[PDB]
Amino acid sequence: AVSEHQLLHDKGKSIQDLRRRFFLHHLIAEIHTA
Repeated sequence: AVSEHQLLHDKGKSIQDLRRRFFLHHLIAEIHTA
């Protein structure tokens, strides 16, 4: 049920989810230049 401001309000699309794409990648994948 997308909303109106959405899209214009990108903040909400698969960004909160792109995060869950990193979810484990973040808590289990990230080395500041060794």
